[PDB]
Amino acid sequence: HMSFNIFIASDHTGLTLKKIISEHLKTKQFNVVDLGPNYFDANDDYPDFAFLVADKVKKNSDKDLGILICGTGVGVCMAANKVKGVLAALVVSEKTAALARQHDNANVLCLSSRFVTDSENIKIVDDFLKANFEGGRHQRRIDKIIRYEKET
Ligand SMILES: O=C(CO)[C@H](O)[C@H](O)COP(=O)(O)O
Repeated sequence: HMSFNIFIASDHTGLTLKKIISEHLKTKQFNVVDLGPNYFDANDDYPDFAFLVADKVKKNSDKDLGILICGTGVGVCMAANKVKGVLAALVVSEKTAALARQHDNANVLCLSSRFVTDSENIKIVDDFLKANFEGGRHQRRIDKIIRYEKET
Protein backbone atom coordinates (compact mmCIF):
# COMPACT_ATOMS: atom_id res chain seq x y z
CA HIS A 1 0.00 0.00 0.00
CA MET A 2 1.09 3.57 -0.71
CA SER A 3 0.46 4.82 2.84
CA PHE A 4 3.59 3.36 4.48
CA ASN A 5 7.21 2.43 3.80
CA ILE A 6 8.99 -0.91 4.15
CA PHE A 7 12.67 -0.52 5.07
CA ILE A 8 14.93 -3.48 4.28
CA ALA A 9 18.56 -4.21 5.13
CA SER A 10 20.90 -7.12 5.77
CA ASP A 11 24.46 -7.91 6.60
CA HIS A 12 26.91 -9.38 4.08
CA THR A 13 25.17 -12.78 4.29
CA GLY A 14 21.90 -11.59 2.80
CA LEU A 15 22.46 -9.42 -0.28
CA THR A 16 20.92 -11.78 -2.84
CA LEU A 17 17.82 -12.40 -0.72
CA LYS A 18 17.50 -8.68 0.00
CA LYS A 19 17.32 -7.83 -3.71
CA ILE A 20 14.86 -10.68 -4.37
CA ILE A 21 12.54 -9.46 -1.60
CA SER A 22 12.89 -5.77 -2.48
CA GLU A 23 12.09 -6.27 -6.16
CA HIS A 24 9.28 -8.72 -5.35
CA LEU A 25 7.61 -6.14 -3.11
CA LYS A 26 8.20 -3.26 -5.53
CA THR A 27 6.38 -5.24 -8.22
CA LYS A 28 3.47 -5.61 -5.76
CA GLN A 29 3.41 -1.79 -5.51
CA PHE A 30 4.76 -1.50 -1.99
CA ASN A 31 7.00 1.41 -1.06
CA VAL A 32 10.33 -0.33 -0.44
CA VAL A 33 13.50 1.32 0.85
CA ASP A 34 16.73 -0.71 0.63
CA LEU A 35 19.04 0.76 3.28
CA GLY A 36 21.99 -1.41 2.30
CA PRO A 37 24.53 -2.79 2.15
CA ASN A 38 24.86 -2.17 -1.58
CA TYR A 39 27.98 -4.27 -2.12
CA PHE A 40 29.59 -7.24 -0.43
CA ASP A 41 31.93 -6.85 2.56
CA ALA A 42 32.58 -10.24 4.18
CA ASN A 43 33.32 -8.58 7.54
CA ASP A 44 30.45 -6.09 7.89
CA ASP A 45 28.37 -5.90 11.05
CA TYR A 46 24.64 -6.68 11.25
CA PRO A 47 23.87 -4.20 14.10
CA ASP A 48 24.73 -1.25 11.87
CA PHE A 49 22.06 -2.27 9.38
CA ALA A 50 19.54 -3.38 12.00
CA PHE A 51 19.65 0.07 13.56
CA LEU A 52 19.26 1.78 10.17
CA VAL A 53 15.98 -0.06 9.62
CA ALA A 54 14.75 0.00 13.21
CA ASP A 55 15.44 3.71 13.68
CA LYS A 56 13.28 4.40 10.61
CA VAL A 57 10.45 2.17 11.86
CA LYS A 58 10.66 3.95 15.24
CA LYS A 59 9.58 7.21 13.53
CA ASN A 60 6.35 5.65 12.22
CA SER A 61 5.97 2.58 14.39
CA ASP A 62 2.23 2.18 13.76
CA LYS A 63 2.52 2.15 9.95
CA ASP A 64 6.01 1.50 8.61
CA LEU A 65 7.62 -1.93 8.57
CA GLY A 66 11.13 -3.32 8.53
CA ILE A 67 12.69 -6.45 7.07
CA LEU A 68 16.12 -7.51 8.35
CA ILE A 69 18.27 -10.41 7.19
CA CYS A 70 21.30 -12.10 8.74
CA GLY A 71 22.71 -15.65 8.96
CA THR A 72 20.13 -16.91 11.48
CA GLY A 73 17.97 -13.80 12.04
CA VAL A 74 18.99 -13.66 15.71
CA GLY A 75 21.39 -10.72 15.74
CA VAL A 76 19.21 -8.27 13.82
CA CYS A 77 16.27 -9.32 16.02
CA MET A 78 18.19 -8.58 19.24
CA ALA A 79 19.38 -5.24 17.88
CA ALA A 80 16.07 -4.11 16.38
CA ASN A 81 14.21 -4.89 19.61
CA LYS A 82 16.49 -2.47 21.48
CA VAL A 83 14.85 0.38 19.53
CA LYS A 84 11.90 2.20 21.09
CA GLY A 85 8.59 1.29 19.51
CA VAL A 86 10.03 -1.63 17.54
CA LEU A 87 8.59 -5.14 17.86
CA ALA A 88 10.88 -7.47 15.90
CA ALA A 89 9.89 -11.07 15.16
CA LEU A 90 12.26 -13.80 13.98
CA VAL A 91 10.43 -16.08 11.54
CA VAL A 92 12.10 -19.09 9.89
CA SER A 93 8.98 -20.99 8.77
CA GLU A 94 5.88 -20.01 6.86
CA LYS A 95 4.03 -21.79 9.71
CA THR A 96 4.69 -18.94 12.17
CA ALA A 97 4.78 -15.98 9.74
CA ALA A 98 1.18 -14.79 10.06
CA LEU A 99 1.25 -15.25 13.85
CA ALA A 100 4.09 -12.72 14.15
CA ARG A 101 1.59 -10.11 12.94
CA GLN A 102 -1.64 -11.61 14.32
CA HIS A 103 -0.45 -12.08 17.92
CA ASP A 104 2.77 -10.08 18.27
CA ASN A 105 1.93 -7.01 16.11
CA ALA A 106 5.50 -7.12 14.84
CA ASN A 107 6.68 -4.13 12.83
CA VAL A 108 10.06 -5.69 11.96
CA LEU A 109 10.41 -9.12 10.34
CA CYS A 110 13.76 -10.87 10.87
CA LEU A 111 14.88 -13.60 8.47
CA SER A 112 17.66 -16.16 8.11
CA SER A 113 19.88 -16.11 5.02
CA ARG A 114 21.81 -19.31 5.85
CA PHE A 115 19.10 -21.69 7.11
CA VAL A 116 15.97 -20.80 5.11
CA THR A 117 15.57 -20.94 1.34
CA ASP A 118 14.81 -17.91 -0.81
CA SER A 119 11.44 -19.41 -1.70
CA GLU A 120 10.45 -19.95 1.93
CA ASN A 121 11.61 -16.44 2.87
CA ILE A 122 9.41 -14.93 0.13
CA LYS A 123 6.45 -16.92 1.48
CA ILE A 124 7.21 -15.70 5.00
CA VAL A 125 7.30 -12.09 3.79
CA ASP A 126 4.05 -12.46 1.86
CA ASP A 127 2.15 -14.04 4.76
CA PHE A 128 3.54 -11.51 7.26
CA LEU A 129 2.37 -8.62 5.07
CA LYS A 130 -1.04 -10.17 4.35
CA ALA A 131 -1.79 -10.94 8.01
CA ASN A 132 -3.46 -8.45 10.37
CA PHE A 133 -2.99 -7.89 14.09
CA GLU A 134 -5.85 -9.58 15.95
CA GLY A 135 -5.93 -7.16 18.91
CA GLY A 136 -7.86 -8.12 22.01
CA ARG A 137 -5.76 -10.06 24.49
CA HIS A 138 -2.79 -9.52 22.19
CA GLN A 139 -3.13 -5.75 22.53
CA ARG A 140 -3.03 -6.09 26.32
CA ARG A 141 0.22 -8.05 26.04
CA ILE A 142 1.91 -5.70 23.54
CA ASP A 143 0.88 -2.78 25.75
CA LYS A 144 2.87 -4.33 28.61
CA ILE A 145 6.01 -4.45 26.44
CA ILE A 146 5.54 -0.84 25.37
CA ARG A 147 4.96 0.27 28.97
CA TYR A 148 8.13 -1.48 30.16
CA GLU A 149 10.36 0.19 27.59
CA LYS A 150 8.79 3.62 28.15
CA GLU A 151 8.89 3.51 31.97
CA THR A 152 12.16 1.65 32.64
O1 LIG B 1 23.84 -14.74 11.83
C1 LIG B 1 24.33 -13.68 12.15
C2 LIG B 1 23.97 -12.96 13.43
O2 LIG B 1 22.96 -13.68 14.14
C3 LIG B 1 25.41 -13.03 11.26
O3 LIG B 1 24.96 -12.94 9.92
C4 LIG B 1 26.61 -13.98 11.38
O4 LIG B 1 26.99 -14.03 12.75
C5 LIG B 1 27.77 -13.54 10.52
O5 LIG B 1 28.74 -14.61 10.52
P1 LIG B 1 30.12 -14.42 9.73
O6 LIG B 1 30.83 -13.21 10.32
O7 LIG B 1 30.86 -15.70 9.94
O8 LIG B 1 29.76 -14.16 8.27
